[PDB]
Amino acid sequence: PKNFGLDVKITGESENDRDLGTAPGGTLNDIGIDLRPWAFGQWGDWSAYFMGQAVAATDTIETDTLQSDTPDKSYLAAREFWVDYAGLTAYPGEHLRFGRQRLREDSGQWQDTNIEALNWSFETTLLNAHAGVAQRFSEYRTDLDELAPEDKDRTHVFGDISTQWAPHHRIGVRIHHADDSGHLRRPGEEVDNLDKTYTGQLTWLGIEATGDAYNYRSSMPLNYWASATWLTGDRDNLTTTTVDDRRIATGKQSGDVNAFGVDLGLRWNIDEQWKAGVGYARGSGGGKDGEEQFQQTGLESNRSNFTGTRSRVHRFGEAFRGELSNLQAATLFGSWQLREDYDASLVYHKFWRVDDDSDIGTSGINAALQPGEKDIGQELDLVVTKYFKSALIRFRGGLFKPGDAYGPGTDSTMHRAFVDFIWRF
Ligand SMILES: CCCCCCC/C=C/CCCCCC(=O)OC[C@@H](O)CO
Ligand SMILES: CCCCCCC/C=C\CCCCCC(=O)OC[C@@H](O)CO
Ligand SMILES: CCCCCCC/C=C\CCCCCC(=O)OC[C@@H](O)CO
Ligand SMILES: CCCCCCC/C=C\CCCCCC(=O)OC[C@@H](O)CO
Ligand SMILES: CCCCCCC/C=C\CCCCCC(=O)OC[C@H](O)CO
Ligand SMILES: CCCCCCCCCCCC[N+](C)(C)[O-]
Ligand SMILES: CCCCCCCCCCCC[N+](C)(C)[O-]
Ligand SMILES: CCCCCCCCCCCC[N+](C)(C)[O-]
Ligand SMILES: CCCCCCCCCCCC[N+](C)(C)[O-]
Ligand SMILES: CCCCCCCCCCCC[N+](C)(C)[O-]
Ligand SMILES: [Ca+2]
Repeated sequence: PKNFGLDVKITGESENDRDLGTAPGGTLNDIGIDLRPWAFGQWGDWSAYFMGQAVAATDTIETDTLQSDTPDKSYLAAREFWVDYAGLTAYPGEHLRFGRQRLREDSGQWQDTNIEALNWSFETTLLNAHAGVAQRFSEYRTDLDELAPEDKDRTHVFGDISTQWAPHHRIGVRIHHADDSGHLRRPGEEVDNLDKTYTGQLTWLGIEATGDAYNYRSSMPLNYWASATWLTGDRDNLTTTTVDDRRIATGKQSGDVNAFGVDLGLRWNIDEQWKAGVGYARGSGGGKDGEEQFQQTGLESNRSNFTGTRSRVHRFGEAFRGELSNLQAATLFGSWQLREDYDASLVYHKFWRVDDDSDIGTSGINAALQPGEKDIGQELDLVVTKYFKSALIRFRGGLFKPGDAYGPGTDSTMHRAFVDFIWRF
């Protein structure tokens, strides 16, 4: 029985320009402290949990590798607050959770965030199923009084069902729906940064096959992941006049969304220390008003253990932070690990634009794209970790080289590096 605990973290973030010299800001070389006290109790079928956050930094630096963690120098936050009930069935892996909680999916491409949700979890040796509802109402932070433009009035409903057909081999289907209840800006009106750009309903229907894809300790000399997703729905996009400094609303446009996302990967377990492999991912692009343009839920971190280590790496570069939106990416990787002691991960990515006249999903780059050019760029990552006997010291960095899609006047190279010192009580 463990009731209280505290997580002390010391983050060192260094990021360079983001907009690659096209706008003011995006540069960081700052240090910060993160104290996360957590409470927990359990009474029969019931259990309750709370986690707070206290952050004091030299600037607005990132303190965790989550979607809710993508403002003033210091802030207090209500990280997690939930009540759980495991008395619905006689199943040990079955439980219903209500409140702000972490929604986790192993690929991190669907859900990996702390959000207000009612999530029903069912886990057995043979079958795993999860069904829930989620919506953002507040950031529960002292420095933020307004939600993200995309999170405001966005209601989610998700379902997972997967079976272990062969030992270490899982096949499953996934469903997600995001409904936008928002209000768009009127022609003469002003459109802000925290102001909405789109409305409409989007349904995701995916199929995923795994053979110890995110399991660092496997008997199998080869590991794989294969995921195919079909995005269907409609959208109400606010057109703008970006040329004027204020960027006024003007009109809007409608278009049905019919897109598709694919993600393949192969890992080679050379021995119990050395691992390597290839990855490929494509998010459909083009069509009128982004008709064939794929997009993700908005609850994704795109972080996983695809490299074959305890450490979680960003699937589409730590610096570029790729999203499967009009994006095609080739991936090479290599990892090393000693005992429960150390681990390293070296990853290389080459990015492409599916449609040369439309935008790409980038969670780390804020630069305009050159029309008619598909070469986004190439990235190299390094994740190094030492574990303490229970903290860890970790370097997590990416080095992005902007290609032909980012015209002259943009930086030759950009980075995003982190040094994290955690100590859990
Ligand atoms: C273009 C689509 C063609 C449809 C065929 C799909 C075939 C996909 C194969 C994926 C790699 C092989 C997986 C092998 C595997 O799961 O091991 C079976 C083993 O565990 C049984 O004991
Ligand atoms: C939307 C639901 C939110 C629920 C709030 C989360 C609950 C807050 C803290 C979790 C720890 C349980 C606190 C209850 C308590 O103090 O009972 C005493 C007992 O735990 C002694 O250890
Ligand atoms: C006791 C366990 C609670 C589960 C209750 C069952 C909830 C109903 C359906 C579960 C499917 C997952 C939800 C996803 C969904 O249906 O939305 C997609 C739908 O809008 C397609 O247009
Ligand atoms: C063997 C190479 C492994 C790759 C290491 C990845 C580390 C990523 C970024 C390092 C940040 C420190 C700045 C280093 C530097 O001087 O880069 C110059 C220029 O590219 C700035 O973006
Ligand atoms: C910015 C700090 C983040 C980096 C973590 C520090 C890890 C340092 C070196 C990793 C390379 C592995 C060498 C250590 C090793 O395995 O041999 C020594 C002993 O076996 C363990 O003490
Ligand atoms: C390699 C990644 C490590 C990031 C580097 C962190 C440097 C600490 C910056 C503190 C100095 C900033 N200042 C002047 C505002 O205090
Ligand atoms: C060197 C700083 C001391 C480390 C302690 C970190 C906790 C900082 C709490 C900040 C909360 C204040 N705030 C933002 C609500 O006004
Ligand atoms: C360490 C946890 C401390 C408790 C939670 C503090 C967060 C309060 C959120 C309300 C902040 C007020 N505001 C400015 C957003 O309106
Ligand atoms: C990518 C390989 C495709 C394999 C398809 C799965 C066939 C296994 C037969 C289903 C039986 C499932 N089970 C274990 C619940 O009985
Ligand atoms: C990034 C490319 C993928 C790495 C491929 C892994 C290399 C295969 C292992 C060759 C080792 C030879 N051996 C021991 C089997 O004889
Ligand atoms: Ca800049």
